[PDB]
Amino acid sequence: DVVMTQSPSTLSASVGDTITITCRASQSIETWLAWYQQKPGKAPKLLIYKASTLKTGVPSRFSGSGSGTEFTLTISGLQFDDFATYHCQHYAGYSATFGQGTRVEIKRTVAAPSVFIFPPSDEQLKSGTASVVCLLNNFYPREAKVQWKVDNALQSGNSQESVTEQDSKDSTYSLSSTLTLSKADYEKHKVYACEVTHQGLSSPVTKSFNRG
Amino acid sequence: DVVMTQSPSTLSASVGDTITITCRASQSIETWLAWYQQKPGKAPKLLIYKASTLKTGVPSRFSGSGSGTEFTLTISGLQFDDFATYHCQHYAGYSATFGQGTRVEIKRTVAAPSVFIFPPSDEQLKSGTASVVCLLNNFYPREAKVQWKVDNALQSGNSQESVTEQDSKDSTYSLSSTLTLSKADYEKHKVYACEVTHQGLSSPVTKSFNRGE
Amino acid sequence: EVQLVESGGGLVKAGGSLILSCGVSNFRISAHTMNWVRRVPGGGLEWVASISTSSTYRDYADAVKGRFTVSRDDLEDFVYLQMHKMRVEDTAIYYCARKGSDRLSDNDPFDAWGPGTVVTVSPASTKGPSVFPLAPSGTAALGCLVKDYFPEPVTVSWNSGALTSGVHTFPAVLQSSGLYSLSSVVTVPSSSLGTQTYICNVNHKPSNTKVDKKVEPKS
Amino acid sequence: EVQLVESGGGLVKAGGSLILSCGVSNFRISAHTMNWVRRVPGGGLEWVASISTSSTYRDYADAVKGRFTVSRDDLEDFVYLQMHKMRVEDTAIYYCARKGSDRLSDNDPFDAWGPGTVVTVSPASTKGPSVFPLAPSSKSTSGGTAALGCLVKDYFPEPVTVSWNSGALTSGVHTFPAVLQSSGLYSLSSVVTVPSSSLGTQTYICNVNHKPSNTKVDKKVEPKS
Ligand SMILES: OC[C@H]1O[C@H](O[C@@H]2[C@@H](OC[C@H]3O[C@@H](O)[C@@H](O)[C@@H](O[C@H]4O[C@H](CO)[C@@H](O)[C@H](O)[C@@H]4O[C@H]4O[C@H](CO)[C@@H](O)[C@H](O)[C@@H]4O)[C@@H]3O)O[C@H](CO)[C@@H](O)[C@@H]2O)[C@@H](O)[C@@H](O)[C@@H]1O
Ligand SMILES: OC[C@H]1O[C@H](O[C@@H]2[C@@H](OC[C@H]3O[C@@H](O)[C@@H](O)[C@@H](O[C@H]4O[C@H](CO)[C@@H](O)[C@H](O)[C@@H]4O[C@H]4O[C@H](CO)[C@@H](O)[C@H](O)[C@@H]4O)[C@@H]3O)O[C@H](CO)[C@@H](O)[C@@H]2O)[C@@H](O)[C@@H](O)[C@@H]1O
Repeated sequence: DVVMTQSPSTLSASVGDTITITCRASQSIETWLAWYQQKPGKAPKLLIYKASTLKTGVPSRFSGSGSGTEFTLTISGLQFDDFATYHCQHYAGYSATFGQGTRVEIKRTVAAPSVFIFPPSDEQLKSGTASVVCLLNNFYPREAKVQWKVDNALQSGNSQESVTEQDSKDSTYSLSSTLTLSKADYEKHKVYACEVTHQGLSSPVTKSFNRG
Repeated sequence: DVVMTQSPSTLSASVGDTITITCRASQSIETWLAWYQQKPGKAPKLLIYKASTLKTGVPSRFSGSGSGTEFTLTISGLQFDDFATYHCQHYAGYSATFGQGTRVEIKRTVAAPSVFIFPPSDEQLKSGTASVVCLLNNFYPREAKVQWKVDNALQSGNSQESVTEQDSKDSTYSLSSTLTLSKADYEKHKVYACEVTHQGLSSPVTKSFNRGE
Repeated sequence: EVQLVESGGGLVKAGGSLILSCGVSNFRISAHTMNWVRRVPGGGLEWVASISTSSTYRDYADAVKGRFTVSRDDLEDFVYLQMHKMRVEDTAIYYCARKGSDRLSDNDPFDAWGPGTVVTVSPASTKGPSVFPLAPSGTAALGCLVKDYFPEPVTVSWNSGALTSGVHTFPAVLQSSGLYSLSSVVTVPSSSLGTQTYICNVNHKPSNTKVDKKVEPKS
Repeated sequence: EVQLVESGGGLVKAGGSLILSCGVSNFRISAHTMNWVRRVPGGGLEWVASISTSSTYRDYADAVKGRFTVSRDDLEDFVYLQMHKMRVEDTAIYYCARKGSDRLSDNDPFDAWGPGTVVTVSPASTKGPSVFPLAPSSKSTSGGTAALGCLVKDYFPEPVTVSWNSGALTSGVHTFPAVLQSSGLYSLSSVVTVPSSSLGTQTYICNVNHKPSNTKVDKKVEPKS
């Protein structure tokens, strides 16, 4: 197996900058390398093949170069449409391997998340289900960690998270974690809390409420 | 298109009897006919092909005959293992068609079902679901009809039925129909009723209850 | 001791799709015409599809043509059945059967069957969402939870589009029940919690469902 | 332009199976090597499988090898991916991609992609049942016979075995075949008829055993208040 490694994993920059993404192969792959662009919820688009050849339709601000084990993709003059994930691929006749992808996001100053907790509504509660929501509003960077504590007991396997894309106005992210429980299991405990760890915080911030 | 029709739809007999199942084709198919045995939850087994040829391994008590548009499958000396469904099939080079199937059951006297109705338990009710169960116990034959009425309104599409096979002791059947509703929808009505129609009854039996009592 | 085995059955919503595979043992499928048959809950068998050698002829029952497709893979001994635009009467036990005998003639019966795989098609093709309030407990946060709907998408506005600043509508999540759930939140000034009214408008076009729900700080 | 479209994604339990199809438009697959790639939730792409022209070479990633199978149908332009013994790390968006270019060489990139289909593998392979009583009602008793039982609902997978009074009660017991509910969970009910006079002395407990989750629940059924 040939192993492809991209660098960096996340590249923060501003519109108009010139950025470079590196792709390293564990072995020599000559010029059998391609670069793909992918946006959330869409299919990957082939940008470059044979290390340097631009596919018909790709803007000239994209370029690719390199050989052997070192390859680079350069975006000269980042436009708003260029913010996406970029994958390098070693494609063989009957197999292929990808890198981890490089997410190119809009660079901004670190912002702490505004944390809120929402208990389940009584209308939903009487139906038999309790959804406890925890919201992280306008933070940066994207990496955050949310843990649920019910009577000091750490929850696992009963919550789902959902993250927005970069806001066009403030270039921040927002996250929502939903802890779903049955009415009985919800009625069996008292204090519900979400503890949030993020680079913009000096320590994990805990938002809680007492059932009642 | 050729349509294959089996007769009867249900054939009741006793162990040791000799039974015949008829398969009728709308058009002449000569001897392009096969007979298959299938038991519940299992795969169909090929018994006879080309109208009369018994496949290697099939007991000699099975036999098939006929041609053109008339075919018969005869089991001479029914054993307990022979109680199953039997399908006749007209098989063409690149297509095929089956009959409706003939279920061979143990013959017994007609028995009326003892009907019972169960309201949803409070434990289930406060969790958000109300299951109302209707039970028809020990009836014969298998054909029965169960209709749900909620505040005299006939329900359709919110109930599921489940039938047992012939009981090894009395050769009867039992059926359970479950009407499932949300807690709100259950709290929105008063009287719940199961209406049962069966040949062993002179008239439909209705078991009902008022939500609360 | 010839054997066949199906895979891929399960639960499907009305109008959905489902693909079944069929593998074999102690023989090769290349020489045999392969068939898909289904046992309906009524008890009878119904011929679904047939594919000849070299895929020269592909035949379907009238009830499934234009919706089903049969394929074969002789080099690895596999048969496939795609079922699209599935109806409720497609609910059945699907068996994969072989046409053959001791000598291969031009028209032999189904001498080998697989155990079958269960395919259940629920009648509900769409479901409308339940909308619950996320009540505001400086700056306050409020919203509404749009839970248990199928399929995507769901659009959410605030105050018929008047309120746009500070609104975050999160991508839908697929719950373990098979239904989608999302939440839409807004940041507001605290002082506006008593005067300004907050209504979230949830539109689910697949079910033509429209729900307008307002959110209070609770008593 | 050329287009591809996947079908067959959805929810799967750990250890289950799922087959995906891929149809095309405005080109033929016969000349093209076809591939399956998946985007994991982490964000990166992962090559899953490849099938050559005429199905001569079939290659798989190590993480799916021995569990996945790729097939092609050139005469009707379809591609298939069987996924067996599915693991939770198989959760991804699966795209069916074409190997090709403006002119067909011996090694071209993936120039055409489908929109992808979501395949989610839940970690829970089994679920224990909820058992509720079907109590002998004040009015639902005719003659000298009463009926009682318990409803074993929302479990996965089959089977569930039900006894009464640790096996003492066998006469008159009917355990019905399981029903598959629209939620994907199974539901069953077990009933027994008993003499009415025995309602005061003899206690009635149904023992529900679901070995796939090894869950055992003994529930007693009394008349309501
Ligand atoms: O299909 C139902 C039966 O399937 C299995 O038995 C097979 C069946 O094959 C039928 C036979 O029909 C003929 O008309 C041809 O279509 C034949 O295939 C020919 O054509 C393809 C291209 O279409 C060629 O690649 C083949 O090589 C073959 O061509 C030769 O054979 C022709 C027929 O002799 C001849 O005209 C031609 O010139 C070539 O010489 C197709 O296979 O019957 C076969 C014979 O009984 C049997 O070997 C097959 O396996 C089996 O399951 C049966 O039980 C089913 O009823
Ligand atoms: O597969 C990766 C590339 O796929 C696309 O390009 C195709 C590729 O085909 C590879 C070529 O490899 C050879 O080894 C053969 O396997 C060939 O197929 C032969 O064998 C089959 C039976 O297995 C026959 O039916 C075929 O007719 C063919 O046999 C003839 O052709 C042979 C090669 O010329 C010859 O040796 C033989 O004697 C016969 O005359 C298989 O097709 O490369 C082709 C050439 O570059 C191209 O046309 C194919 O479309 C494409 O997506 C690429 O990007 C992939 O990298």
